Amino acid sequence: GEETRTEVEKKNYMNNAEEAKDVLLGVYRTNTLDAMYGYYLSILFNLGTDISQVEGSGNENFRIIPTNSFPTTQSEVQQTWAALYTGIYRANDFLERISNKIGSYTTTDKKLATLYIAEARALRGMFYFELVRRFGNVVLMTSTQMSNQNPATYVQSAPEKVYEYIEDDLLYACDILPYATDDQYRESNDYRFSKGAALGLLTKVYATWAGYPVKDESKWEAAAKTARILVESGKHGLLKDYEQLWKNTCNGTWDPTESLIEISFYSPTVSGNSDPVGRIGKWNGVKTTAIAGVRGSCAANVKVVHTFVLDWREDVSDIRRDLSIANYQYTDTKKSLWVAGASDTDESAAEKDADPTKAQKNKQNYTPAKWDIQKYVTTNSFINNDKSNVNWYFLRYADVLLLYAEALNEWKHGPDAEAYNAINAVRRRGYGNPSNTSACDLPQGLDETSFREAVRKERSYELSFEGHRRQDLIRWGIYYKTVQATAKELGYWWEGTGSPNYSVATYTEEGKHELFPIPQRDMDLCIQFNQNPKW
Ligand SMILES: [Cl-]
Ligand SMILES: [Cl-]
Ligand code: NA
Ligand code: NA
Repeated sequence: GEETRTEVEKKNYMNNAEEAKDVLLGVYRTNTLDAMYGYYLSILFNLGTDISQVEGSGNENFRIIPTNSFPTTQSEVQQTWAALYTGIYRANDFLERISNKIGSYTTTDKKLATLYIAEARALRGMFYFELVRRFGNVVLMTSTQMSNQNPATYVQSAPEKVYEYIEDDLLYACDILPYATDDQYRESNDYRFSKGAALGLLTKVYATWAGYPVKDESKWEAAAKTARILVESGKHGLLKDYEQLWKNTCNGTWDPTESLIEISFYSPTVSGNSDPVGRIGKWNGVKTTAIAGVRGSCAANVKVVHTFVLDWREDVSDIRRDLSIANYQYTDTKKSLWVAGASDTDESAAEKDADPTKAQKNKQNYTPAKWDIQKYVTTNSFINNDKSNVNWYFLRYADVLLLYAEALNEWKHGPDAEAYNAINAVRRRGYGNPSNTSACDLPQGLDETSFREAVRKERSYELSFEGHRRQDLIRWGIYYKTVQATAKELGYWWEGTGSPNYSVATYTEEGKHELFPIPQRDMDLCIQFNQNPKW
């Protein structure tokens, strides 16, 4: 990216908004990296909760991170740290440069330039948010010049100061960006920041800031006030059909209604060194065999915790359950249930699948169904066993509605009408928009504690496998408690000899695994750094 261009090359570019746009798109491109949303930040670093875990019984090979059994030297961790800082460098570079060029732009281009400034600042806020929530104690690298300083000069900032920096960035994007559907300045804003995404992300930032580890409880009110602006704008909503979200994201269909922050992956080929393709629907897909000349395989290493399945099966009419979880795989010839053994007929396999005491071993192999390529992709493209053109939802309006409900309840110490309306909008859509909502709605009469429990659960039903559960458990201060409780619950369910698979419980340590370590390579280069607790 721009980090490899010289001082002279950079001073000769960005002479108008079209040139500036090209550099801005390079900031966005950071997101498609394997170490960003192509794999690590989307899938790999979000496993090991009450809803999902990595495949297998142990911690070998790719299972080391999802089982929390990795050292400070783990390569993937260093790669994400480096990629975030690269994103930040690109954002900083763009901002520094456009500040010096905007004065020369035409009236039309100055307007676009402010939007682009807002987009870069929103991206920078997003990158710092990931850094601060995942690593805890990070460096505010505020200029490209700082990136070239001797690393003995680097110091970690208080998380409160990193949050304030993110907040300033997102507040500017909220002020400057139009809503996606109101925008008559940009020719296209597909998969780019607009006001709804800025407000939505700022809501999530404030909610997290209010939770663990910073615990600035004043931010619940800020989260709620921010979400209110977005909710009351009437500019965004929920797609009528939950399934449409998956159809859309698997087919490169941008719809700004619900999708606020979505990473687009697309290449006609995968024979280059920097093709913007990811692992979505592959590593976290439905298990699928390769068929020569027809289909690439999907490894489908993200497995669903069966106790989550059991809880969700009680709410029969919730249509999201079957749209979210695959109890099947694709063989060379058919869609087949995971529980189907060699002797099973369709009827016997169906009976085993429904009974919690049957075929328990194979039930552990269920996967998400949200990124079922065989089911959703309508077009032919490259055949590859590892990569795809499937997109990644980082932030949907439903998440923001649930955050609004959560934050209102936290701030007001109890749910109000707005909190109920926000959560019930999500429940109604999740039940297929029933004529009578008395069955799907959360009942009146809940108090602070019970509404809190309801909203925390709804997040699993609404957003399962989309990368939020672990960070939610962490900001709620219950990550270790939940891993431990999940281990017990699987043990109660399991009726066979031995134990059910839940390797993450063997290694997850309270006071350690709520953060990733500061990468050892960086510890070794920055003499003023302190490693995170218990790392
Ligand atoms: Cl543009
Ligand atoms: Cl998740
Ligand atoms: Na795509
Ligand atoms: Na048991």
